[PDB]
Amino acid sequence: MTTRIALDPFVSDLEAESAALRAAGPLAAVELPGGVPVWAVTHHAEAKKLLTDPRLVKDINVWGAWQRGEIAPDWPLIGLANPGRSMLTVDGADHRRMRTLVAQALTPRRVEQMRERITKLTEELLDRLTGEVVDLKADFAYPLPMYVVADLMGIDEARLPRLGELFEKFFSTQTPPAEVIATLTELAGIMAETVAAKRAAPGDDLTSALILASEDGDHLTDAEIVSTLQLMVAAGHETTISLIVNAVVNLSTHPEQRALVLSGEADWSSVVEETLRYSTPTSHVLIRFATEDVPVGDKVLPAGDALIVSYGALGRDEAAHGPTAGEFDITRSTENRHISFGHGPHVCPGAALSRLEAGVALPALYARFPKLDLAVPAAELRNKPVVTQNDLFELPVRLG
Ligand code: HEM
Ligand SMILES: C[C@]12CC[C@H]3[C@@H](CCC4=CC(=O)CC[C@@]43C)[C@@H]1CC[C@@H]2O
Repeated sequence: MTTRIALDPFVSDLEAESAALRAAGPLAAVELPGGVPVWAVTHHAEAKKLLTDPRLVKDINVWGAWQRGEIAPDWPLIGLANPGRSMLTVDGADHRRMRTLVAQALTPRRVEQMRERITKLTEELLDRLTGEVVDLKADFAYPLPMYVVADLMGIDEARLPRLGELFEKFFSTQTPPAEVIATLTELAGIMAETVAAKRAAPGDDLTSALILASEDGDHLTDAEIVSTLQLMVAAGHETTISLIVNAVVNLSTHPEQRALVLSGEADWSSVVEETLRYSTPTSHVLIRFATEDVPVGDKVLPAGDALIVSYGALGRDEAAHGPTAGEFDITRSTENRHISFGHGPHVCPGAALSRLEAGVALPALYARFPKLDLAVPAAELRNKPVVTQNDLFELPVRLG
């Protein structure tokens, strides 16, 4: 068998865990919180190969352990491992069917149309900051992407506080099993009430457009629209928030590079792209399954086994980025673009939106508060117990 790395449910030392995963790769055996063994791809080149390999599918019917009844229905990760049917959980024909309209709404041109609104919201959130020291996550980095995605999907703003409480339970490794299914049921309920509303009273949002497209069949069922809405709201906020948080942390801990960006010697896109490579919001993505045995390095991923993609660990792969891969350097040149938005047919359709949001938020923040810095030592920052995401509990900032 294998060396098997149990991922820390409390995310106490992500840097060490990522390094261990690289050391064990390209195909590392891991244990997910809750005791579930899977494989992880932890090197850049091998991940790109597996992300485009037709033997590595989203279809959970390929999962041996699932078919054998080994996966608890109240596993806290069950909402990531077995979400409702959407573009996320299919390949090929059905993937094109389920992705096309959403992806079309998020092209660079269509995102550029959102710039004014995103900019106005960014500036309003900066206007509302109160006190010398703020939790910049709760007061800025969290609300901007949640308001953007909620508006895109037709979600009533009045529901956002409750959605925030449900996502906290969805993501936490520490949510009691007895609360797991109820959280999933209530989240699905909010998305279903949103679909019902936009069917009755269609607007200019993407949910309204999905419904109006699927009227004369061949497009998405209501159940698929509900799952798609949950996928969009979750994917669109969780990650973008951590991108903005991690960019501020990285500039605060690398003040010589912050000085380059504030003086115009480096551009804000370089900060966003290096944050995505060095410190991706998404440490791991669940989940793919092998239809056949697949060689990965000197190991075999057996048919019916599962694969997570360890974007966090592979972002610092020295084979891809050279001997400085383990450092934050907005000036780097790499022969290999990061793959923190994925690769192959499932590559993130929201990448342009996330880049616009961070690309507006970060210069706006530092234009308002040029002297902003962490209000605590960087070593006091703490990851939330969210094994797939690189999310902090808070971002204490002295605004200046
Ligand atoms: C920094 C922010 C983001 C990061 C790091 C990120 C990362 C990713 C990654 C890595 C994938 C592919 C996972 C894989 O196949 O292994 C993905 C898929 C997805 N992302 Fe993003 N994402 C971000 C922002 C967004 C936003 C803003 C939206 C929506 C508005 C979004 C919507 C989605 C959807 C719908 C998928 C599924 C695509 C499919 O499976 O065909 N993401 N994202
Ligand atoms: C599963 C899910 C859709 C896919 C999301 C997931 C949150 C984590 C996540 C982060 C990524 O970078 C890719 C998309 C995913 C994997 C969402 C939580 C609820 C939603 O149904």
